[PDB]
Amino acid sequence: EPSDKHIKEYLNKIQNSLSTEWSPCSVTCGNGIQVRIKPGSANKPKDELDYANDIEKKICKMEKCS
Amino acid sequence: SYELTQPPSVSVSPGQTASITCSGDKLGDKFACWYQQKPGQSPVLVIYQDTKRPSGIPERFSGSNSGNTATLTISGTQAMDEADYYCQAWDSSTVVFGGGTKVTVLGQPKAAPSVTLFPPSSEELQANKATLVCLVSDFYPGAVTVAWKADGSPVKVGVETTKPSKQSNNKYAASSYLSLTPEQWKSHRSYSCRVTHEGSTVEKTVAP
Amino acid sequence: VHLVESGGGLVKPGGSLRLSCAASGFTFSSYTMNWVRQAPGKGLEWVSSISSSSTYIYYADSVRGRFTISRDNAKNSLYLQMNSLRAEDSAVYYCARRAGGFDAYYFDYWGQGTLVTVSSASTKGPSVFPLAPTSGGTAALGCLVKDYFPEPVTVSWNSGALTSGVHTFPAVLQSSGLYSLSSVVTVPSSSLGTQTYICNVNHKPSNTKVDKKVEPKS
Repeated sequence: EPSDKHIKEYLNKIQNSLSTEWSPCSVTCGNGIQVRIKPGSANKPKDELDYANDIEKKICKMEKCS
Repeated sequence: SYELTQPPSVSVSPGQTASITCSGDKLGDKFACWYQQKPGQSPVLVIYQDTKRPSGIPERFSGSNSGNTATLTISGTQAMDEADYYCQAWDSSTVVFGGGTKVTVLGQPKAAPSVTLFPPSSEELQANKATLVCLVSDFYPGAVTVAWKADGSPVKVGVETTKPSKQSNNKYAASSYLSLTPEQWKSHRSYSCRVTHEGSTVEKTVAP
Repeated sequence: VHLVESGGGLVKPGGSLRLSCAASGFTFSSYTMNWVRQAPGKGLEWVSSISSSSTYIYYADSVRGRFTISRDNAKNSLYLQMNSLRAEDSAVYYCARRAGGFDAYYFDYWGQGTLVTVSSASTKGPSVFPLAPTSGGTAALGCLVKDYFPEPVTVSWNSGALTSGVHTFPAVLQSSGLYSLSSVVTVPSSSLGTQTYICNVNHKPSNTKVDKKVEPKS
């Protein structure tokens, strides 16, 4: 499972590009995550976005594992 | 976290690696941060989000967070790294700081004190008071004896001396005040501040 | 980025005090801000945080119900209203900016702090006396700042134009219960009877400032 910690790390990596649209996969190999701001949260200021309530998540598999 | 535990003190010699641990239930699931605080100054962030270093922080600082333990490691520990270090994590919106860890660097070079002694000012004398001011700076280690003499004999009543405090340059400063009446000041031929440091002594004298 | 705290001073047990933090050099309105405190010789203790919009406010258990954080995004300023203060609340109070996202938070900038002293003793402003000026090319002169309470006292020289060679010493706590300190400058002996030397002493807790001229010994 893509850990919450790993998802939080990714959200901080893309803290500038995080948006209402699905992001790229967080990993090149293995089970990563795609995140977006929930539609109902799009108007919250950046510093008030909550991990549990405001971020939608979805598993993504990549296989650049050579 | 919700209770972060660091050791009270860590001692190393120059050049070797200092390690400070910070322990907390489920801390591996959190993002540990580290702050350096020198005496008399505000905290400075040295590591954030477990392992990242702010732009202006030297490479010899590194962080890790595994299991339920976060660790700050200073490679090639220099004397300038002497400081209190605090670990920090988030729990439930509550910000938790560790208790702090003082890092001591062992075996630094001795440094003899500079002593400055001022007599009472005429303005103070006119206000029916007199203070002798003895200022001691730039010594290491931070252990001194400050004694006062009047006409070559020990004086102890009326002396107020501070504990040595760390300076900018990692050396120590202290000051000592001898409070007299104008009559006592004028009664003696001389007063002296005698500062003993690592077996050697510096004495300055003032005369009404 | 600058954070400048203000408002520290003496408060009686059970009393109230308001601290301020003026921020500069960044978009204050977009950051969560915090108060952290540190009792003398002890560790850091988080006090309170307030989100940009003031919507999300949290407090340490030690102050919940007595302290009120607030902000005026207008004046790029943060406030801490403290009531029912106790001696345990004596500390340096720091303003700190929160950074990071999604539980990976840290404080990337801190102020210099303002000192709060909770005591039933009474305010006393300082008496400033010149320490008149040798070591070859340089000589030492200073100002004695005697018998004040509470801490702190700050000392400048020639209104900040003289920073080189300045050493303000930590204060001594006398038997009295009052504090004294000394500020010393290493200056060229060539300009003792020519250069003006004025020590600017500020004792905010008693609303007192003194600009004392230090002259060569008569």
